[PDB]
Amino acid sequence: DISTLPRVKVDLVKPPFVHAHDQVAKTGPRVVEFTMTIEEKKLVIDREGTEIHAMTFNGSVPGPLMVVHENDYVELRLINPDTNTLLHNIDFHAATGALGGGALTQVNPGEETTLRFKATKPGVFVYHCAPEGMVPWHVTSGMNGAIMVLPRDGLKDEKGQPLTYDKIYYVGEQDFYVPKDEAGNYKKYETPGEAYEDAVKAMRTLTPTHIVFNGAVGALTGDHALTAAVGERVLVVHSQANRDTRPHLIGGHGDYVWATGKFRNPPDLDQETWLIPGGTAGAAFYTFRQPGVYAYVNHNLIEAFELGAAGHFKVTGEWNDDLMTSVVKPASM
Amino acid sequence: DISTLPRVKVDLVKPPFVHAHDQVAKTGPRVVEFTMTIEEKKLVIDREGTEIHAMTFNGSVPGPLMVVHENDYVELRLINPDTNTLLHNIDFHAATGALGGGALTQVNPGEETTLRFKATKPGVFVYHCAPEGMVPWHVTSGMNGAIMVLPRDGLKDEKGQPLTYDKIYYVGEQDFYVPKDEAGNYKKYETPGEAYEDAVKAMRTLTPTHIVFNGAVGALTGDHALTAAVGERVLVVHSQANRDTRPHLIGGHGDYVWATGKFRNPPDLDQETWLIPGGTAGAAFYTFRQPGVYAYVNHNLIEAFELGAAGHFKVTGEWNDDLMTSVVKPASM
Amino acid sequence: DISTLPRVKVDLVKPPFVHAHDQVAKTGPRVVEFTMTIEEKKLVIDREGTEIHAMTFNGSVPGPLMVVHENDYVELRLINPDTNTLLHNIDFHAATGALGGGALTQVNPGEETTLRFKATKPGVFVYHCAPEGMVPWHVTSGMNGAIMVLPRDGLKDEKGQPLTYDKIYYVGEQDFYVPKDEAGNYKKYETPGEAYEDAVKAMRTLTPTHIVFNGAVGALTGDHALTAAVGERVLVVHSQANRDTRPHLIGGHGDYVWATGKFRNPPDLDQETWLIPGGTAGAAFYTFRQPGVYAYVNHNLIEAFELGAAGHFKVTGEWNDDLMTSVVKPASM
Ligand SMILES: O=N[O-]
Ligand SMILES: O=N[O-]
Ligand SMILES: O=N[O-]
Ligand SMILES: O=N[O-]
Ligand SMILES: O=N[O-]
Ligand SMILES: O=N[O-]
Ligand SMILES: O=N[O-]
Ligand SMILES: O=N[O-]
Ligand SMILES: O=N[O-]
Ligand SMILES: [Cu+2]
Ligand SMILES: [Cu+2]
Ligand SMILES: [Cu+2]
Ligand SMILES: [Cu+2]
Ligand SMILES: [Cu+2]
Ligand SMILES: [Cu+2]
Repeated sequence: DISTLPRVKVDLVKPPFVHAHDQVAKTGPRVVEFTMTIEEKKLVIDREGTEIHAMTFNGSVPGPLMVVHENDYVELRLINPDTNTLLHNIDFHAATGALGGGALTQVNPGEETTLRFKATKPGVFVYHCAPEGMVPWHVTSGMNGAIMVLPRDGLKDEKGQPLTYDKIYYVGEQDFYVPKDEAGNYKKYETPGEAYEDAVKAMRTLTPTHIVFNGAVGALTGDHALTAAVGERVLVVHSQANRDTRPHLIGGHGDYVWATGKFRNPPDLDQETWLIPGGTAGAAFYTFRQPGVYAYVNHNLIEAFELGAAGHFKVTGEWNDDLMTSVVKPASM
Repeated sequence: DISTLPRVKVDLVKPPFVHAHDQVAKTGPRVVEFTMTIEEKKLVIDREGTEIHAMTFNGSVPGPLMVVHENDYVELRLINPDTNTLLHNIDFHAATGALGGGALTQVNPGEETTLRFKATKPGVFVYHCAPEGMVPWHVTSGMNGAIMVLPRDGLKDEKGQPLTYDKIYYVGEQDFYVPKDEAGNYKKYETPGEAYEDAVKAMRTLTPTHIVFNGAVGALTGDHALTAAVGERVLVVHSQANRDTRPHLIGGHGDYVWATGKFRNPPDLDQETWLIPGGTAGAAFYTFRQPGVYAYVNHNLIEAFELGAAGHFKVTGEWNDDLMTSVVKPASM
Repeated sequence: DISTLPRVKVDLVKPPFVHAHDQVAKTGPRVVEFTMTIEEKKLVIDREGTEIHAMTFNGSVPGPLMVVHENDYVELRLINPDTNTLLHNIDFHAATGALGGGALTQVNPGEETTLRFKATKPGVFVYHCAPEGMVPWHVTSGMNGAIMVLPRDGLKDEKGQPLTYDKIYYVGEQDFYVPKDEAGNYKKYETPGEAYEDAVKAMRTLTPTHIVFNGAVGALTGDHALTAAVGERVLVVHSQANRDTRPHLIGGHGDYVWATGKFRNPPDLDQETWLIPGGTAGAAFYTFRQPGVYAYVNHNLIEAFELGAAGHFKVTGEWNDDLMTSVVKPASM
């Protein structure tokens, strides 16, 4: 009887931050209640000021990271306000049946729905909108996020000993396909319906115009750079709902990586770069050993540095000259 | 002495079905005899009626799945009838030496050949045509399939206990490169030779015009949807001879996955989506837990829903409300 | 005290060859001294005579393979002669801190620098130039290589028993983006600065014009084919600093593969084809069992046979008819 289980309500937070949770489950299985409100909105995605009509869960690209434990039930209230124009739904890759919930959650503007599913498999998983006939358009307009289903006894290393993270961040990587004309300029559209065919044509090139973290070029830089201290253990959850990516921490490693994101498997050790296939979430654990600026990138470096898939960590602490040093600084002989 | 071994003749079946076989070997090592007849033919590949000159093993795209056991010998009689126009051969990724057999199997129209090789490594493997100088053209015109070399004691899980499948299907995913003009219309050609340079130019874009399962958009839908019952254990073998893919069962999982298809390795557990690199076959095992329609897709969703890489499962049985339920059906408040 | 450790100087060799080293460490931890001189030079990259302005470490594409043992220190003297025009640096994926050394190694023409880092993680790793603001241009102009950090007790199999290679080769795979005009002809440029914007535009297509091994179409063929004898154990280290690749030995296998290149992990067994993500080095171990010509390719076969990512092995020794034989040679019935 699900009615006999504890209920807990979670208020979600904006990526790259993650709602408060416990790694090791302090209660028995629970029904965990989430609410998301769909927001269609204009978003500026690059330094040039290119503005798209984005489709979002909870006002952000990506949608927020949900965190539960294995064999919890997820109960999502999904609200489509009448200020929106399109039909939406949600498909959880964590869920079993009914197209991941998509068949049960179709909401027109002015409607809401509540879905419950049992999180039977531990791992990080993508969720995304998937309305019949228009799936890639919604996903590539930003309507995707992730859910983490932790093992009830938390994460474990390749030998089965505990791994505990001190901080967690969620990086959602988004491929956008802004339509271009013969000259190569971005085309502009008045209504979603007038945009649709050109959006399909742009998608069929399989060549994104932008590939960004947290919804825009430079979103995870400057005042919004990720932070850590030397010695801290950081988990970075990374998703890509549509297209392969290959994350890399410039100056660091993935000490333990679940590249395809599923915690019953042993992690890969000491990775430089890891492949997260399109339609997947992955997770990487790293202990910082040096201070300074790190770049966190998709290591197709054109995708990173020309198309947008690059963010920064600012790390505080002591410099270790045993690990790295300048022996002779750049100079003319 | 190979002449002292049992011989068995197999008659192949059209994908996505697979010839009858035993998972656990009921005889000692055998010579397993297969015959394939090459057929060059017109094929309609999409709903628009786009027709290509396809190159096939046994009349289908993909070619049929061959199944043997580790350390069996495969003896293939390959027939190129005089109704065909081109030179063909075959390269087995399962085989050792002579370019996988390609150096030994070159047949002009009106010729045949018989190759024997020892299947020394267990796994699912690609086979494809590979005539010197024209390899990608033949492979991307459909001339590829797969072979499964089962361990003699069948499949095993990550802990070494038996995994037995109830049903098996073979999904071959094909990237086509139909030449386009400046306007973006598909060009049409009278002879293979007149097509060749434009085919090469289209291939060099690295952007497929179509990506399909079982030879056409929608081939694994409707009356030809895959089927299962709740509780059945299904193995899906998936190959891609030329280009990476990332299969996903919408509403399900890969419970046990050999993403790069080789059975001496432990399977990955609980996958949402798995990467099968171009030039590889993989295999995924799933036990259905919910009825209804599932979509089986390449989770580049543009590739799936715009370019063709999507099929369906129709699953019969009981709905489990513990696993998933609509709490409040879509409605206006 | 690092000053108390042995020092050894290594003189590097041109790929695909590798400097002499010992698999199992015969000394304690050492400081291993390398020197590289940057050379900007014209290179002919294809059979058509297309000539680019290449940027190289030590005069080659890829840069040379460096080999050390876990917890050795790498001390690199990097020289940028005044005959060069651009600013360069180096980022080691093996290193920890300061953008892999990139923040500490910026050298203008006429300058040099010496970096030291501790090789704390065993595996094969990419190194590449990464000057702020111009990273992908330098990497995709050839300025990348790899470093192998061997475990001190050498390589081990999936069960922890020793694997010893008899020969080692280094294959660097390079994606080039030669700018094209409306007609599709390669554009030509007088100075690096006049080339830059068109280089960026060409990179943003995400469609390489050339994908080559050892710096040119056909570089690892003919008189420069790789060689082995039947029974020899060969390690092939393969890197791709920017773009995914999927190596395959046509007629063979990867007996033991570290696809993402990190030796604390067990190898994948019996691979047909393996995915090395962009920004990664991998390693594959194979024991040759048949003589003849093998092709070693990226198994996107368009990338291999149209764009250049194909080389040869010439293997000497006895033919094994048990493994493969022609039963009936091609003939007309
Ligand atoms: O929603 N993609 O970050
Ligand atoms: O930031 N992408 O053009
Ligand atoms: O870094 N002092 O030459
Ligand atoms: O032959 N490709 O499915
Ligand atoms: O179905 N592909 O255009
Ligand atoms: O689903 N009943 O509101
Ligand atoms: O430098 N790439 O082989
Ligand atoms: O060899 N590439 O065009
Ligand atoms: O190969 N002799 O027919
Ligand atoms: Cu939507
Ligand atoms: Cu999905
Ligand atoms: Cu053929
Ligand atoms: Cu092949
Ligand atoms: Cu440089
Ligand atoms: Cu890098």
